[PDB]
Formats: sequence, structure tokens, C-alpha cells
Amino acid sequence: ELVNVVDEKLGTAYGEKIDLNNTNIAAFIQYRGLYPTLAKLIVKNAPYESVEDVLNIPGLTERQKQILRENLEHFTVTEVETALVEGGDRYNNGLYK
Amino acid sequence: EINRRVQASLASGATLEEAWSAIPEKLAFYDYIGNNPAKGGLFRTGPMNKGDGIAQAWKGHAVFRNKEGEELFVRRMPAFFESFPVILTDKNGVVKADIPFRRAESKYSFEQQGVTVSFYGGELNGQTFTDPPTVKSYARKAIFGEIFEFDTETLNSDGIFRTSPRGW
Amino acid sequence: GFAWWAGNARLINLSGKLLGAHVAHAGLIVFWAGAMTLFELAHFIPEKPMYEQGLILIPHIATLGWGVGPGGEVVDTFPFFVVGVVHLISSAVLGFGGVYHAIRGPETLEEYSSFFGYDWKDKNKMTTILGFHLIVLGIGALLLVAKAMFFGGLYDTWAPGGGDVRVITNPTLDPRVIFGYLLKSPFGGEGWIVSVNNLEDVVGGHIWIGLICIAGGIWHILTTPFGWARRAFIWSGEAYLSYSLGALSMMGFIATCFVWFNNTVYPSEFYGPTGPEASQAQAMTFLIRDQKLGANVGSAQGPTGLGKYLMRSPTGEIIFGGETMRFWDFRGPWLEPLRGPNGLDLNKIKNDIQPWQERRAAEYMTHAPLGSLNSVGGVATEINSVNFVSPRSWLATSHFVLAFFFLVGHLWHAGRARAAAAGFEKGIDRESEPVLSMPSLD
Amino acid sequence: AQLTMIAMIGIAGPMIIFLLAVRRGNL
Amino acid sequence: QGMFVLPFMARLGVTGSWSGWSITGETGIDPGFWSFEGVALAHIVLSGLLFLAACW
Amino acid sequence: AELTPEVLTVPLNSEGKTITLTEKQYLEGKRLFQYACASCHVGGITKTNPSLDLRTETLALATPPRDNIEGLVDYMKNPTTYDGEQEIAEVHPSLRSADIFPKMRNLTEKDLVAIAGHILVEPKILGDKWGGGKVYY
Amino acid sequence: KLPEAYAIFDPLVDVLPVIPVLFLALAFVWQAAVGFR
Amino acid sequence: AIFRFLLFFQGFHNWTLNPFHMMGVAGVLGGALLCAIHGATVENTLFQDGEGASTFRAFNPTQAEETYSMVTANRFWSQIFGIAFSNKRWLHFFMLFVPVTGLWMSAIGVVGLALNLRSYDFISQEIRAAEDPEFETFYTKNLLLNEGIRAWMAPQDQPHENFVFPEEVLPRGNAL
Amino acid sequence: QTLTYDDIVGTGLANKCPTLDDTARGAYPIDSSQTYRIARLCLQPTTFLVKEEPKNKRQEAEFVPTKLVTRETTSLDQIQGELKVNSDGSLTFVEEDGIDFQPVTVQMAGGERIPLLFTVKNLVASTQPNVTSITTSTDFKGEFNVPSYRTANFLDPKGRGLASGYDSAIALPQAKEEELARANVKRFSLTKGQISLNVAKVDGRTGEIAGTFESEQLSDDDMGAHEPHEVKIQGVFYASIEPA
Ligand code: CLA
Ligand code: CLA
Ligand code: CLA
Ligand code: CLA
Ligand code: CLA
Ligand code: HEC
Ligand SMILES: CC1=C(/C=C/C(C)=C/C=C/C(C)=C/C=C/C=C(C)/C=C/C=C(C)/C=C/C2=C(C)CCCC2(C)C)C(C)(C)CCC1
Ligand SMILES: CC1=C(/C=C/C(C)=C/C=C/C(C)=C/C=C/C=C(C)/C=C/C=C(C)/C=C/C2=C(C)CCCC2(C)C)C(C)(C)CCC1
Ligand SMILES: CC1=C(/C=C/C(C)=C/C=C/C(C)=C/C=C/C=C(C)/C=C/C=C(C)/C=C/C2=C(C)CCCC2(C)C)C(C)(C)CCC1
Ligand SMILES: CCCCCCCCCCCCCCCCCC(=O)O
Repeated sequence: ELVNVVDEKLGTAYGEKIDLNNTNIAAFIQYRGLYPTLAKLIVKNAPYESVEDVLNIPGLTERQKQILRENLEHFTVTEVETALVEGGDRYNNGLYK
Repeated sequence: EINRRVQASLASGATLEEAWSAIPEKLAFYDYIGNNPAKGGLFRTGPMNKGDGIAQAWKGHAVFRNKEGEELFVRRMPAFFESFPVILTDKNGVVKADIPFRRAESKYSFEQQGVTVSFYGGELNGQTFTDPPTVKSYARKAIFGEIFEFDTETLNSDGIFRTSPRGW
Repeated sequence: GFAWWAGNARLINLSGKLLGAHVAHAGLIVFWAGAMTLFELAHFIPEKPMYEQGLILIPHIATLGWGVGPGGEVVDTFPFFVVGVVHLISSAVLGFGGVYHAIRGPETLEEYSSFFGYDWKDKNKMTTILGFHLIVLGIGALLLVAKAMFFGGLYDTWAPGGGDVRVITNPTLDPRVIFGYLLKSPFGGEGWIVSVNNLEDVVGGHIWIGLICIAGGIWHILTTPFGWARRAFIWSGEAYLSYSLGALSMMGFIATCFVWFNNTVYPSEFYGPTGPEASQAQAMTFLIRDQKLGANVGSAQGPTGLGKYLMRSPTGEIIFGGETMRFWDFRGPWLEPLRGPNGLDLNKIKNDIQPWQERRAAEYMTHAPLGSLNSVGGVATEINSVNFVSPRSWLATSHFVLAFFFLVGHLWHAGRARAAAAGFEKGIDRESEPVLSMPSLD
Repeated sequence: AQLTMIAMIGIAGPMIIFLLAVRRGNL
Repeated sequence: QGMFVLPFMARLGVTGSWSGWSITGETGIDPGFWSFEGVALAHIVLSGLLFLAACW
Repeated sequence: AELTPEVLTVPLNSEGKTITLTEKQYLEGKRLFQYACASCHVGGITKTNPSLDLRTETLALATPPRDNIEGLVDYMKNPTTYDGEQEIAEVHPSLRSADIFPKMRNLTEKDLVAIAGHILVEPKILGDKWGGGKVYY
Repeated sequence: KLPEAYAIFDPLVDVLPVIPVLFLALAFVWQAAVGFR
Repeated sequence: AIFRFLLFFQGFHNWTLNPFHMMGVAGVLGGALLCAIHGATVENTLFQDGEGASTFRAFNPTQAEETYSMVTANRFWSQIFGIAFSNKRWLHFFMLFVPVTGLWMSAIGVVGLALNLRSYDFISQEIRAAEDPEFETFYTKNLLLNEGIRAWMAPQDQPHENFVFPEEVLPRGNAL
Repeated sequence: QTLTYDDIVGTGLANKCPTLDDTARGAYPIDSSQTYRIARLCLQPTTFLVKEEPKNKRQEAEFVPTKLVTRETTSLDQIQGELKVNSDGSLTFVEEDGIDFQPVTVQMAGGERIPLLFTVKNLVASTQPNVTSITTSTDFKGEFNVPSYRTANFLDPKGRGLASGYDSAIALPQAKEEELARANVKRFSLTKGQISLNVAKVDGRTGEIAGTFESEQLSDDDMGAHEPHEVKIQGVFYASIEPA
């Protein structure tokens, strides 16, 4: 009943894809074309109810849209986890090298 | 010696449950770091029982496997280390699971690798556990070797290893 | 009666030979000043900041307005050469007079000339020599004023547009300002005289000091010590030596803190960023990076509950977060444009940070005054690669050591002067041992 | 090299003691 | 609570502690020096001075 | 082990042409990397932005791909963000910004090739240490 | 770098700063020559 | 290599917490104190036995007389520190006693560490801290440092063990 | 005229919100066709009250006074956000951004330290219907969010945390873990607070307002270790309104 919610989250798609609702921004460097510019927009417009919502972000050029399309399969969404999104932790989660 | 015996039981057509149930509890209790005389402390006084407790029963041999069904091996604690992380290896020494410290960039969590623990012999023979926090609890004990049930109440044991009369 | 290893004490009452030692040694100082400048010049590479190159003398010359232009860029190396050559040449003249007075000249002076000769116990003569030197010193501080006001100015890191040489036309004379510094606390946010942050106050302070030294000098030529001073002091060569060692020690400790905290008369453009500066620049750097990614740096709570980027000081000012909370008294030209009345201004941070400020922060963060004795740069766990130790670390550590030993020398020579003047510096007379004529304690 | 000049300069001082001690001087 | 001297201090008017409680239950009270703590301290200091007087 | 030509062979461009550096070019690259880059990029990390490093695999995923001599030479002339969307010559050293980064003033075209070559060789020598940071010291 | 017309002297200037140290050393040669009198 | 041995003993044995090391520290630092203070005292209670400013000449190893005043030395220290030596023999025996005993004590504690019989923990502290996450002392802070030492140095310092610690298992505070 | 940094630094004034003249009893008219923002919202606490524990049934404890121990570090300031007009003439301020939290610790009688995250994060505060002018009788009432005082990287003194740290009491290797569950498993709380802001002064020219606030929220629960206290904060506020 006392459960660590961060460990619990590693048991979901969050532990194997980029979660558009929870994952820190530096993960968007793992795929081409996404960081910094689209990573910025994805994090600012979270939360998303499904992965394809990201295509309906106002302002996306058609190149940007195309990049997202190519990468939809590295994305997931789970419920927002307060512990991962408070403290500005999606922009800086205290991990560097 | 324990592994030697279990193999010998298996070669002769015994099951996993039967090979490990044949392991005398007394031999298994030697294969436990809390009986290592080099785990004590100078001012941790009294009997070994005052620390990990009065041993009651072998719980059984814990076998870890990941989601692909591969057998994983808890790296055992060496006597020098007061504390030691929980790292699970394959038969060749490749890390396949651990308990992470920093969670954010973890690759090998039990949760991600689907680590289960199954017991053969002892008290928990034939039982399997899959909820990650229980699986982690046993892996934390597995670094000490074989896993025992302890009475901590009778002597009000504080949980910290003491040395044996050999040490003293 | 002195051994070879105390052999210069043999000079105490040989005023001629002692003049030669002082002047020969004066020549070594000037020689080093000259030789070292030319060495730094022969090594100087203008594409590289001074502080990536091990320079301690060229930064002093540039600070005075020679050789540099806007931003501290070096435009002309000839002024450095001249300063080196002239010091080098001048040391031969002091060398010459030095060894002439130490080897060939009269070994005592008082028979040859009653003006140049002196007795240490002669209080009138001693204050007269003191007076002359007080006037010289006052002249020297006025030369700094002259440079700033009539011969090209000084480098001003605070000048608008990146720093520049500026002529100082309104030096501060208001003594509430000038002597206000003497009465500020030496503790944090105050900084006694180390906090002087503008050249108007620097130059005005030197007008005052020059006039005070010239007035003091004339005062000491015309007077002899009053009876209360006569009875307070030991009047001997070694006693005067001990007084000055103490004064050098005090000054060495102040110079240590100056080059470590002050970025006005030790501009960071030449000397590198200070410790507080570098550390402030790290927080600035990552504030910028993170805000560019979309972070709201004002509302971001860090692990402790305090702001990740921004917090309050104990008196309320908005300051950088993390361990640099401790350096919030820092002030520098790259940072001040962001300060409003309540401290750092969140609307300037969001809207008005300039590329040159981002560059400067990155530069100062990566040139923090941290490094190993063999000049590997950065924290103590860093791998080899960068050959950097800040000039401020070199100038701070060296002068701490010298100030410490001169304080030991003060105690050495002071205690000995007291003992020699009372007549028991060589030991206790067996036949008149003072404690044997005192009553027992119990 | 530079090892030529510091050799030349390094020998000046001791050569002064040498000249003065063989010409029995005021050392 | 087994308190033996506390009530003799309370009896004659010492009622509060420098930590801000009072034995009547009022919080946020300033007792000044003559708190339970300050009475205890006065007696320690007094003991030490009388110790010195006894040596003399 | 030694600095064999195999290790001094790195990609010239995105078309999988290769180029084999000399031991000389490589030591010159290393020297020039310490002169102009290592204050920020020591060991292949980036002190002022640790999320971007000089690991070959990171450079390979930059837009304009930078895991080759051409990409890196261009980068040192006209640096962009990792997605190629903006020019960052004004906050990153480059020949384009050598007015404000004066160490870049005296760099020739051959120097840029050596620096690029050093960056691409080093992870073949050092492996995980290159760009891995203090965990690997 | 020094001015062009003095470039010849570069290796001399690399050694000049050390010369004051030699004066200290020279006092010990002198004292050796008189037997630490 | 000996520096590494120092740090090994901190991280693994918490040897600074060991009172046998502490008695050794007191004996070594007590020895150096006694060495300095005894030399300084003799040199500053010398009898004037020659006329030179160098007081070393005025000693002769076969003279009967003491070369410094024990009486004046005793008065000085009595008035400065409260107590002084009064017996030259006790003085010099105590200079033998103090550092010799300290070294013997530190040897004993190392014999304990041969067995991993460490003074590593205080049980009462651990019980409180385990239950009370707001409880913090310099004692808990130092064990976090020890735990860092062990995990960051063991793989390269004990290579025969083939320790492989993935990045995610290394203990690390924020940012660093 | 107004003050510079060097006039303010070290005084305490940097923690104090702007005040209005006691002559500012005007009215700020609101035009529904127009949109408004709050350019600066400043909250300066003066009083920290904590609710005691009566230990008994029908007593319901009282709010008691506390001493501040963390100095002039308490004010929320530079807050900005939408100021909307609703169909029914109510105004709703929506907080967008600002220095909108401070950690504070106060000390109760007896020595107990009570840390709290004093905040208005995500504040949405509304007025009565039909406003049309903001006056010296307008009230905003709202609610806001109180995240955990520590965030997820925070490690306790034995190295345990939520998103980092150990998951057990490693100094007690063979203790029974059931007793330690609450200290070993960190939890990240997220509760609501309430606030009233009472406008008492209005500068009809400039659009500045000022007055009094009272907020109720929970204190720190040390990532689940212990139960929070209830806290009531009183203070003064200032805000400038702009046609957005
Ligand atoms: C060779 C001696 C020896 C040995 C090896 C043992 C061994 C043991 N005894 Mg036994 N015992 C002994 C002698 C011995 N005993 C004697 C002589 C007595 C009578 C006092 C007892 C009475 C006794 C009892 C009553 C009990 C034991 C128990 C035990 C067990 C636990 C011991 C423990 O906690 O140590 C703790 C040891 C220490 C904390 C070390 C002490 C370190 C000293 C104080 C340092 C002194 C330093 C010194 C002052 C410095 C001065 C030097 C310089 C400055 C001049 C263990 C198997 C216990 C048990 O489990 O029994 C069932 C138990 O309850 N023993
Ligand atoms: C303005 C500074 C000054 C002046 C003029 C003097 C002058 C004097 N001192 Mg004082 N002294 C000073 C500062 C000064 N001292 C300081 C700062 C200290 C503390 C360290 C002392 C401590 C001191 C002691 C302990 C004694 C004197 C004594 C004396 C007298 C004889 C000194 C002598 O012959 O040295 C001769 C020179 C030497 C023996 C050479 C010493 C070499 C030093 C220790 C090493 C320097 C090495 C350097 C760091 C780097 C080397 C690099 C390598 C290549 C060689 C003379 C009156 C003596 C006395 O009381 O006279 C009455 C005496 O006993 N001095
Ligand atoms: C800055 C360093 C310094 C200076 C300037 C002096 C200066 C002096 N010392 Mg001291 N001394 C020093 C360091 C220094 N000393 C140190 C470090 C020690 C410890 C080893 C001593 C130990 C010492 C003793 C034991 C004695 C002195 C004495 C003297 C004086 C007479 C020496 C003499 O007759 O030379 C005789 C030496 C020579 C004739 C040999 C040649 C020396 C010359 C000057 C070398 C210079 C070469 C130079 C490159 C030439 C450039 C010239 C050009 C500009 C034209 C002289 C004033 C003596 C004294 O007080 O007399 C009462 C004395 O007895 N000194
Ligand atoms: C402060 C250092 C100092 C002091 C106190 C003395 C003192 C003395 N010297 Mg010495 N001397 C010195 C430095 C010093 N000298 C130097 C540096 C040199 C080499 C240039 C000499 C070379 C020298 C010789 C060769 C002789 C003396 C002699 C004398 C005596 C009489 C000089 C006379 O009649 O005045 C003469 C007065 C003038 C010429 C007035 C002009 C004023 C001066 C030269 C210009 C101002 C200089 C300026 C203030 C500073 C330099 C500028 C620079 C910063 C750019 C006297 C005891 C004589 C002696 O002892 O015989 C027994 C003797 O024969 N001196
Ligand atoms: C190199 C500088 C120097 C030196 C060594 C002397 C030396 C001397 N002076 Mg002169 N003086 C100087 C510069 C100097 N003076 C200048 C520039 C002036 C002009 C303003 C004067 C004006 C002057 C007067 C008017 C008098 C002297 C007197 C004296 C004698 C007694 C000094 C004394 O006991 O002070 C020791 C100081 C005190 C006993 C009390 C003051 C202590 C200070 C203020 C405490 C500060 C300590 C603090 C930690 C330092 C930080 C800075 C501080 C401001 C906060 C002595 C021979 C006296 C004498 O006999 O003249 C004939 C005398 O009456 N001096
Ligand atoms: C700090 C002052 C730096 C110096 C000096 C140099 N570099 Fe750099 N570099 C720096 C940053 C902050 C960044 C990230 C830029 C961004 O996208 O925000 C970079 C990036 C690079 C890269 C790209 C890395 C990638 O993974 O794509 C390269 C290839 C690079 N820098 C090279 C480089 C060289 C060769 C330098 C010496 C001349 C050099 N940098 C200096 C910071 C700094
Ligand atoms: C007494 C004595 C002593 C001391 C001494 C001294 C200290 C001296 C000094 C001296 C000196 C101090 C010297 C100097 C010299 C100098 C010189 C002689 C110079 C020269 C110069 C030149 C020639 C130049 C050149 C150039 C030019 C012009 C340009 C640039 C380049 C060049 C550099 C090349 C002793 C201890 C030993 C011993 C005892 C006695
Ligand atoms: C330049 C400048 C300035 C100014 C400065 C000044 C103006 C200063 C002054 C200063 C001074 C004014 C100083 C002081 C000094 C003093 C002292 C230092 C003293 C000492 C004392 C003593 C030492 C004593 C002793 C004694 C006693 C106590 C008793 C008896 C005995 C005897 C006498 C011994 C400024 C900052 C603005 C800026 C920058 C520049
Ligand atoms: C600037 C110039 C110049 C000048 C020069 C000079 C000035 C020089 C000097 C010189 C000198 C000044 C030198 C000296 C030297 C010294 C030495 C070389 C020493 C050595 C010593 C030793 C080695 C020691 C040993 C010992 C002894 C003796 C005893 C004890 C022990 C012992 C072992 C320590 C010229 C002309 C070039 C010209 C150009 C420029
Ligand atoms: C600090 C705020 C309260 C002010 C304290 C009042 C002043 C001190 C009053 C102490 C009164 C006790 C004295 C009783 C008489 C003792 C007579 C005696 O010494 O024999």
C-alpha cells in the first residue's frame, strides 16, 4: 500500500519509450530532429491523451509534423505522475553526466 | 557442495523441488554471510542471535528469472562491505537487472526486466512471486546467501551482524 | 657575536654597508619586475585571454590603461616591452650603487656625512628619514592619480559596452565616502576596503592618501616623538624592522583578499573571474539553458523546497540558488543589468539576457579559480587536459604565505628587540636569575 | 639552446669568487 | 509525571519556560529571565560562587 | 596496442568515404582540441550543457549528421543546434564568430580537419570514457 | 612575443627571471669559499 | 599507494571512528607537541654562558651544570598553563611514554580490523535514523561518504572481483 | 522617484511588498470587452499560525502562534496571470508564473519546528458576480496547489529517497522491514490550500491595489513520514493590473 510511484512507473511503457507526459526533456536527444526545438514544444503542451495528439500542436510546420510522424513509435503516454512533473523536473531532473 | 548435490540429484531425474528439498537445512545455513565471522563489529556485543535473530527455518533456495525466462544470479555480498548493491547477472556475468539508485535513467530495474523469484526447498518450496517489491525484498536477502526465517522478537534483535566465537 | 647563518645582523651598525644591501636588494626587485615582464611578453599570445597564460604582471600594466582597448582586448604590446626594459635597465644602476656601497664604499656613513649617517637610537634623525620616505610614498600615490586624470586614464571594467579605458574627471573627495570604506565591516556584504567598486573612489582615495603622506612626512621632519611615544616603544634597528614586518604582514593579508574578491582594480577580463563570480556564472549558465528549453525558472522548486534557480537571501533579495546562495554579495558588470531593486529581476531574466552575457557566464564558469599544483584546471577529480590555474589563486596563495611568514618574522624580531633592549637576549644570568628573587607561587 | 645562456649566466657568479680567491682578495 | 521541584517554582510564581509553554496551558508567553530554565541557572551559578567562597 | 592506421581511419563524409589520418594529424588535433575546445569539452562531455556530448553516436544523430570530418568542419564554421534549426555562432566558437571567440582566429582549414579527426578517433581509443563523464574516470 | 628586432634574444629572456634566485645560491658559494665564517 | 590505504580504511572500516586510532592520534600529535614545546622551552630559558648572540657556542657536553633554568621554565608554565613539569626525569620519561603508547594503541585497533572487527556504527543512532528521516548527525553524513567511497573505488581497486556497477546503481547526491 | 538595489540591499525591504497610500480609496472600472492581466502580484506574510493537537474527542484544537526562524525569505512576488471576465461579471485571476513558493519554518512553543511550503501555485481566485469596478470592498477567494515540500530527488539522512536513493534501511541489514515501511517508502503529496484576498486600497489611476490575505494549507509531511499540520497564514498583498 506504500508503493514507490517512480519504481511503479518503470513497469509501464514509461520504462521503455519516451513518455510525452512524464519523461525529462533530455530523452528527446535519443532520436533525430527532436531536440531542442520540438522537445521544447512537446513538453510545453503536455499532457496528451494519446500519442497522436502531438501532431495537433499549433504552429507545427509540415517538416516538424513529418519528424513527429516518423517518431510516433518511440513515444507513449501514461498518466501524469506528479512526482515526475513538479519541481520543473522535466526540464532539469538533477541528472547531468 | 550444495550445487554439487543438487546437480547430482537432477542428473538422476529428480525435479527442481526435489533436488533442493534434499539439501539439509544445516548445510544451507553455513552458506549464509550472517554466520561469516568477518561480518561483526568491535562494539556489537553478545551472541549472533542478538543481530539477525534466532534462525527458525530455511525459506528455500531463491531462483530469479527475468521476463525472457533466463536464470539470474544475485551477486553475493563480500565480507569487506557493510552494504552492497543488488546486481543480478546471467550465467556468464552480464548484468541483466539491479535495484537502481538514480531512477531516471535506469535500464535494469526489476520492473522493466520482469524479474520473478521462485523458491525450491525449505518453507517457500514451489511458491513463485512476481510483484516487484516482494521480488526485490528477496534479492536483498540473497546477497547474504541462502535465505532464512529469523525470530527477532525473542531477544529483541537489532538486525546487525555480530561475530562468532571464532572471531572473538 | 653572530654566526654566519645570522650574518646580516653583523650589518646593524654598519650604516654604509647596510645601505648597499638595501640598494642591491632594491635592484633585485626591479630586475625581477623587468625580466619577468619580458618573459611574460615573449610568451604572450593576444588571441588567448591573459588568464589562460600565466600572466601576473601584464594584467597590472593593462589595468593601468596601457596596451588595451575596449573589452580588454590588447591593441598594442609596446607599452609592456617598455615597462620591462626600463625596469630591467634601472636595476643595473641600483645593482651598481648597491655593490659599490656594500663592498667599496665607506662601511659607516656618520664620519663621512652627518646628513646621511644615523644612529638607530636618534629619534629625531629616524623620524626625519621616515618623513622623507612618507613624502616619496605620497608622490607615488599621486602619480596614480596623474595617470588616471591626465595621462590616459585607467581600465574600467564597469564602463558601458564591455569595459574600456576611461579618463577619471571627477575623483571622489567626499571623506564620508573615502573614509566610509575604512569603517565598513570586513564581513560578507561589506568587505571593508576590498569592496571599492568604482575608479572614482579609487582615484579620490589616492588623492587623500598622497596628501596625508606628504603632510605626515613634513610633520615627521619637523617634530620629534612625544614623551608618551618615547615610553611606548623600543628604539632600535631590530625593533623598527619588527614594526615594519608586522605592517607588511597586515598588508599581505589584505592584498590576498583583494585579488580574491575584488574585480574592479583586478578586472576579471585580465585576472580571470573570482571564486564567487565563477560560481554565480554557473547558476546563470544553467538558468539560461533551462529557460531556453521552456523552464519557468522563477517557479521551479528544487529538491530542498528552495528554488532550483532563484531564492531569497536572508534579507530578501532575489538571488541565485544552489550552493552559490553563499555568493550573492557578488557584483559584476555582466550580471548587474539583471538586477532590480529587489535583487535579480525575473522579467529582465525572461526577456533581456543578451548573448554577450551568455558567453561571459560560460567563459567564467569554465575558468573558475580551481586547479592543481601542477596546473591541471578544474576540480580535484578532473582528468588531465586543461593547463590552467587562475592568476587569482596564484596571487592569493603566494601572498598568504608571505604575509604569514612576515607575521612570524614580526614576532621573532619584536620579542628579540624587547629582550635585547632589556639585556637578556643571550640568556639568564646565573648569578642574578629573576625568579630566584621572587617568592614562590604557593 | 636556452641551456647555452643559463650556462653562461650561471658561471658568472662562481667565476667571481674564483678570481677573487686565487688573487687572494677581500672575500 | 513525578515532578518534585517544578511545583515549588510554580507555587511562588514561576510558570513558563523559555521554550514558550506555561504550566497553565497558555502558549506564546514570554517569561523573561525568571523561567524554569533561568531559575535552574541562577541556582547553578550561585552554587559555583559559593563553592569559590568556601575555598577562600 | 598502438595507433594503427585502422584506428586513424574515420569517415570523411555521409557517403561513407573514409580518410586515414596520420599519427601527426591526430596529435595536432589533440593539441588543438586542448587549445580551443577542452575548457568546455574535456573528455568529450560539455560542461555548459551536459546533455550533448561528443560521442560518435550522439554526433551521428545530430541534424546535419556530425559523425564525419565534413560535418565537424562545417560545425566549426557554422554551428547549429542539435536539430539544425538555428545557428548558434554567437554563443559557440566557430570561424563565423571568431570576432567574439579570438582563439578561433588563427585556425586554418587543415587545423579544423585535425580537430575533427581527433574527436572521431578518441572514442575508438577510449571507448566509454569518451563522453561518459566522471563515472568512467 | 617580443618586438621583431629583439626576437634574437628570446632564449635569453626565457632564463632572465631566474637570475635573482642565483644571487641567493651565490651567497652560499661565497660562504663556502670562506668556510662559513 | 599508502594514500589509497588511508582512504580504503575510511570507506570500508570507518577507522576514524575507532578509539584505538583516536588514542594513536593523541599519542602522535601529543608527541609532536611535547617535542616542540620541550625544545622551545629549553631554548628560551637558556643561561647566559657565553657573550655571543649565537647561544649554541656556550655549551660544552662535559659541563656538569644544567644549560637552562628548570626553575624559570617551571614558573613560566605554571603561570601560563596552570601546571608545569618540575622533574626533569619524569619529563623525559613522559616524552618516551606518550608516542610509544599511542602507536601501540593504534596497532591494537588494526589487529581488530584484520577481522573486520570495526568500530563502524553506533546502533542507537541507526535505530533512530531508520525510523526518523529528519534525524541527522555528522555520524550519518560520514557513512554516506563511506558508501560513496566503497562503490566508486571498489571496481578498480579490487579487480579480481569483477565488480560491474551500472551507472544507475552508483550512489550519488543531486547533480554531482 | 524610487529606490535602487544598493539602497535596498541588506535592509529587509526586498522582502516587503509595495504599499499604497492610505488615500488610495478609488475604484478600478472593468470593461468586459477588454482583457486584463495582473502584471505583479506580491504576497508578504506577517503571521504564521499552526493548529495544535487536542489529543481528545470534542475539543477541536486552536490555531497558536509561532516564531519564524528562516528570516526575511518569506514573500511571494512577481506573480503574473490572466485576469478574466466571466459571463456573470465575476473576475477570475488565473496564476501563470511567478516566484510563487517559499519554504518557511516556524517554531511552536516547546521547540517543534514546522516547515511548510508557503505557496499560491496554480492559484485560481474569483470574485463575486457583477463586479464592473474593483473597489475597497472586493474579495477574491480561491484555491491553489501545495506540492510536497521536498521534491523527488531529495535524499533523507540515510540515503533513502523517491526518485533517487536507497529503498531500505541499509544500516539494519536483517531488521524486519514492516516496521520501517513508512520511512523507507517516500511519497509525494499534493494537497490544496485556500486563500482569500481582501482589497482595502485602490489606485484608480494606476491600476494598483493592495490589501490583506489569509490562506490555509498543510505543512510538510516529510515525504509521508509523519502527518502534516494545518497552517493559517496572514499578510498583506499588492498587485498591479494591466489591460492585457
Ligand atoms: C579471551 C577472552 C574472552 C573471549 C574471547 C570471550 C568471548 C565471548 N564472550 Mg566472554 N567473558 C570473558 C572472556 C572472554 N569471553 C571473561 C574474562 C568474562 C568475565 C568478565 C566473560 C564474561 C562474559 C559474559 C557475561 C558474556 C560473555 C559473552 C561472550 C561472547 C560475546 C563477547 C562480546 O560481546 O564482546 C564484547 C567485547 C568488547 C566490547 C571489547 C571490550 C574492549 C575493551 C573494553 C577495551 C579496553 C581498552 C583499554 C581500557 C585501554 C587502556 C590502554 C592504555 C591507554 C593504558 C563471546 C563469544 C556474552 C555471550 O554471548 O555469552 C552467552 C555474555 O553475555 N562473556
Ligand atoms: C624585511 C625582511 C627581513 C629582514 C631584513 C630580516 C633581517 C634579519 N633577520 Mg629576520 N626574518 C624575516 C624577515 C626579515 N629578517 C622573516 C619574514 C622571518 C620569519 C621566517 C625571519 C626570521 C628570522 C630568524 C629565525 C632569525 C632572523 C635573523 C635575522 C638577522 C640575520 C638574518 C640572516 O643572516 O639571514 C641569513 C640568510 C639565510 C640563512 C638564508 C635563509 C634561507 C631561507 C630560509 C630559505 C629560502 C628559500 C626560498 C624559499 C626558495 C629557494 C629555492 C631554491 C632554488 C634555493 C637579520 C637582522 C636572525 C636574528 O635573530 O638576527 C639577530 C635569526 O635567527 N630572521
Ligand atoms: C639580498 C641578499 C643579500 C644582500 C644584499 C647581502 C649583503 C651583504 N652581506 Mg649578507 N647574506 C645573505 C644575503 C645577502 N647579504 C645570505 C643569504 C647569507 C647566508 C648565506 C648572508 C650571510 C652573510 C654573512 C655571513 C656576512 C654577510 C655580509 C654582508 C655584507 C658584506 C659582504 C661582503 O663583504 O662581501 C664579500 C664578498 C665578495 C667580495 C664576493 C663578491 C660579492 C659580489 C657583491 C657579488 C655580486 C655580483 C653581481 C652580479 C655584480 C653586478 C655588478 C654590476 C651592477 C656593476 C653585504 C652588505 C658580511 C657582513 O655583514 O660584514 C660585516 C658577513 O660577514 N652576509
Ligand atoms: C637611497 C639610496 C642611496 C643613498 C641613501 C645613497 C647615499 C650616498 N651615496 Mg650612493 N648611490 C646610490 C644610492 C644611494 N646612495 C645609487 C643608486 C648609486 C648608483 C647610481 C650610487 C652611487 C654612488 C657613488 C658612486 C658614490 C655614492 C656616494 C654616496 C654618499 C653621498 C652622495 C652625495 O653627495 O649626493 C650626491 C647628490 C646628487 C648627485 C643629487 C642628484 C639627485 C639624484 C641623483 C637624482 C634623483 C633620483 C630619483 C629620486 C630616483 C630615481 C629615478 C627612477 C625612479 C626613474 C651618500 C652616503 C658617494 C660615497 O659614498 O663616497 C664616499 C660615492 O662616491 N653613491
Ligand atoms: C609609515 C607610516 C608612519 C609611521 C611608521 C609613523 C610613526 C609614528 N608616528 Mg606618524 N603619521 C603618519 C605616518 C606614519 N607615522 C602620517 C601619514 C601622518 C599624518 C596623518 C602621521 C601623523 C602623526 C602624528 C600626528 C603623530 C605621529 C606620531 C608617530 C609616532 C607614534 C606612532 C604611534 O604610536 O602610533 C600607534 C597608534 C596609536 C597609539 C593609536 C591609533 C591606533 C589606530 C587608529 C587603531 C587602528 C587599528 C585597526 C585594526 C587598523 C585598521 C584601520 C583602522 C582605521 C580601522 C611614530 C614615530 C606621534 C608623534 O610622536 O609624533 C611626533 C604623533 O602624535 N604621526
Ligand atoms: C564552451 C564555452 C564551449 C566551448 C569552448 C566549445 N564548445 Fe562545443 N558545445 C558547447 C555547447 C554548450 C554545445 C551545445 C550546443 C547546443 O546545441 O546547444 C556544444 C556543442 C558542440 C558540438 C555538437 C555536439 C553534438 O552532440 O551535436 C560540437 C561538435 C562541438 N561543440 C565542438 C566544439 C569544438 C570542436 C570546440 C573547439 C574549437 C568547441 N566545441 C568549443 C560548448 C562549447
Ligand atoms: C652585496 C652582496 C650580495 C648581493 C648582490 C646583489 C643583490 C647585487 C645586485 C645586482 C643586480 C641587481 C644587477 C643588475 C644587473 C643588470 C644588468 C647588467 C642589466 C643589463 C641589461 C641589459 C644589457 C639589457 C638588455 C636588453 C635590452 C636593452 C632590450 C631587451 C633585451 C635585453 C634584455 C637583451 C651577495 C648576496 C651576492 C653576496 C654578498 C654581497
Ligand atoms: C587609497 C584608497 C582608499 C583610501 C584609503 C585610506 C584613506 C586608508 C587609510 C588607512 C589608515 C588610516 C590606516 C590606519 C592604520 C592604523 C593602524 C594600522 C594602527 C596600528 C596601531 C598599532 C600597531 C598600535 C600598537 C600599540 C598599542 C596598541 C599600545 C601601545 C604600544 C603600541 C604603540 C605598539 C580607498 C579605500 C578609499 C579606495 C581605494 C584606494
Ligand atoms: C640581465 C643581463 C645580464 C646580467 C646577468 C647577471 C646579473 C647575472 C648574475 C649572475 C649570478 C648572480 C650568478 C650566480 C650563480 C650562482 C650559482 C651558480 C650558485 C651555485 C651554488 C651551488 C650549486 C651551491 C652549492 C652548495 C654550497 C656552495 C655549499 C652548501 C651546499 C651546496 C651544495 C648547496 C647579462 C650580463 C647576462 C647581459 C644580458 C642581460
Ligand atoms: C527579566 C524580566 C523580569 C525582571 C526581573 C525582576 C528583577 C529581579 C527580581 C528577583 C527577586 C528575588 C529576590 C528575593 C529577595 C532575595 C534577598 C536576598 O538576597 O537575601
